[PDB]
Amino acid sequence: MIGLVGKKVGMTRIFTEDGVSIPVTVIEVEANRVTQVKDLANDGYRAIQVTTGAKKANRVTKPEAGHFAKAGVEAGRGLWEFRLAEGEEFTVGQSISVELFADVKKVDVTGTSKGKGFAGTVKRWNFRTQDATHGNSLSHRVPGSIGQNQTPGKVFKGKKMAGQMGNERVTVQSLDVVRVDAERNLLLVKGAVPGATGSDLIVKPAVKA
Amino acid sequence: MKVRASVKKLCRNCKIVKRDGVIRVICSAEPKHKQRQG
Amino acid sequence: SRVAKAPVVVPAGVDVKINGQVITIKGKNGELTRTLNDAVEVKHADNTLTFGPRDGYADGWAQAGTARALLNSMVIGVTEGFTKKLQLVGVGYRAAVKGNVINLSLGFSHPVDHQLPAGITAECPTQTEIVLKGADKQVIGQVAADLRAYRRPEPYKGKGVRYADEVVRTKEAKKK
Amino acid sequence: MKTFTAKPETVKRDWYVVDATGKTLGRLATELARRLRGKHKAEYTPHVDTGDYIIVLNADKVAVTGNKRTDKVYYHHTGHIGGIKQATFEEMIARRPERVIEIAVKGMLPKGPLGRAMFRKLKVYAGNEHNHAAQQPQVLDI
RNA sequence: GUGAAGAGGGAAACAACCCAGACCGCCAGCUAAGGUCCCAAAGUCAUGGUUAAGUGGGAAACGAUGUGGGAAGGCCCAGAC
RNA sequence: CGAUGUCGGCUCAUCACAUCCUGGGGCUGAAGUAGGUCCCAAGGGUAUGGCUGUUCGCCAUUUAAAGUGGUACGCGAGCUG
RNA sequence: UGCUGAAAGCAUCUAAGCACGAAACUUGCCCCGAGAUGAGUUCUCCCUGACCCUUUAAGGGUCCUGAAGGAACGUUGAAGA
Repeated sequence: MIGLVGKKVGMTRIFTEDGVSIPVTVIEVEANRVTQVKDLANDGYRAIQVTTGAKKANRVTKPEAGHFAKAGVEAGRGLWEFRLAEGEEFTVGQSISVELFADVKKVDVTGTSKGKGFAGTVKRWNFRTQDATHGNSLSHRVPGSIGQNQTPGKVFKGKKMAGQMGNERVTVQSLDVVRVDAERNLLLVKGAVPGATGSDLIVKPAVKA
Repeated sequence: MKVRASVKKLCRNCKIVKRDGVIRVICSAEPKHKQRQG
Repeated sequence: SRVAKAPVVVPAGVDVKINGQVITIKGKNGELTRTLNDAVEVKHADNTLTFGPRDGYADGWAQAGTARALLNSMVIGVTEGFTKKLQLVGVGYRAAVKGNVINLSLGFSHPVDHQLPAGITAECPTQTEIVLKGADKQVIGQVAADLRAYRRPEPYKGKGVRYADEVVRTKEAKKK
Repeated sequence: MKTFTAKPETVKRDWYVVDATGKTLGRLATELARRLRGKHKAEYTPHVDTGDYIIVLNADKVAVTGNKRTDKVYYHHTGHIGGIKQATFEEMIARRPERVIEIAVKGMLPKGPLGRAMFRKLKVYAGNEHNHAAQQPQVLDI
């Protein structure tokens, strides 16, 4: 399933006559250019190569510019090859936008997680702290639940440590479509989207039945 | 049902049958006496 | 190992054609069966059959004692086939045939809606009788054993799919 | 005089192929390992390479004795908490038939990397053909 | 009796148990226990019987027409399961 | 004997199955709703307070389970006294 | 849960021959992942050079000419000890 690459902006409310204000996450679409169209020549597969919107491209390298010359005359953002499924997906006719959401009402959104620095355990991993009461000092928030006794000898991922977390691929599947307008190029969903304003938000309709 | 650990040949309508490595009780007159293993 | 001695006997309505391991048999049940004598060898005498062991295959008369039954079951299979014995009990319960798809209503959320194997027909002469049609004695018994397994017969109600048999598994009530 | 001490400049490479039709896995894998080690060419040294390159023509044509398709459990583990991962010939042969002999020789070859030095000379294929017609592998018998 | 104060080959392990006693060198051979599938060297050993349990290579009551070989007993060619 | 600091608690799980809740099959003196209760299985799931150092035992109130157990009878270069 | 069926006329899910199926599980989804040394694929971009010496089938020197690109050095941040 092709992703539409919507970018993060913010949340709004939209109301109904029963006074319910209906908070919804906002995404404004610009859609794909389509820049290769692969069919059969490499490993029998079909793939679109989408390219999103436009960019200033003020310092691009020749390895990028020689590809922009065969893609068109205006330089887009990203790449995303997007492999197509047999009898399920097509590249033929007009290129597609928000008609992906005309009857499918659950979606998935890939993005990039925020940087947690030290990360730790008692916030990120739902662990309890030690209390500063009863004359207790020196170890209140310091991790140390790592063994017994000599029996463990090797460590599994149910044990948690400090170290850099964030700045990698993260995906959410909690989102429900509340309003779509193809003439306003607008998608409104219930629930929140990961990471920072701008970014990418790859956004595609759900494949779970 | 039960398995217990041993089987008896208590009536004439019971014959006791070994199928696919296991011995079992079946009685067409009384399902109360179904038993596995022996 | 006594049954490999048997003459088997065949009706006039079968011509019994043979070439090496391949036996070709046909009759008025719409079937043209090609069955194999690969591990054992059979000899025909126009009305009777004799089986025996092959070179490089199992010794004695045991694997031959099975081969007679399968050939008899196919001589029957191509001439007239096998008779009905599967039944349904319960009011509003219904068996139905939708081409290669079968239906069985048992008071539940969906009517089975299952699709038949290769080489078998289903028929319902009344909504509580189930007949399976073909030439293979196995598929017409295997599909009945897969069909009877849906919800299984109820103890006091007696309801569900049953066989014609003098034994009773329906239970009677007790005083409290 | 001393017995033959091998120099690393002695090394030689030739290509072979063997048909798997109806053959029992262990009676093929043991014969394969003996030719893989180079016992027809060079011996009396683990200090120098002795092996020759050999193709198993079609892995889907292999068999096992009696009921042994259900035999063995192929246990392995390293971590991700407890639980031993198990396999069966009946689950390999319909997925990738090349796999059943790729695992078989691993107890027949010596030690650690000394057996791996011969495992680099092994090829297995499925589908009645291979990719090495330019190496001209010579046919083995029987 | 060995070991305590006796090394070596074997029982992959194992003072002692098995075998056998230690000067040193062998571009030697014959024997001991033990081994002869394969890491791992020497029988993919031969002959006959046993055997579906991977038992062999951890385990009892009991049960099944488990199953090889036998004799005595009943049922029996005028006739038996 | 040139020191594997003493009981329970908190933190923290993790393995077993003679399975507690979940599933699969069944007999019932199971007509139905409940109940009694035995094979098969380790994917997912199994309570807090009072006096009391006490976990526990007793009690109060709650469960789908508050299951029966192993972990130096799981707790100090981790804590309280 | 099993069908057709022998060895053991019958009987049998098994011997020859072939089916159903669990909250479990492989693919499917979501994320990682070719040091997968078995290191796979494909597209976009670039460079079209000589000489001296020697105990040299190899080293030590000099000059022409350095692409595509990368980094330092900066102004710092959605990234950070």
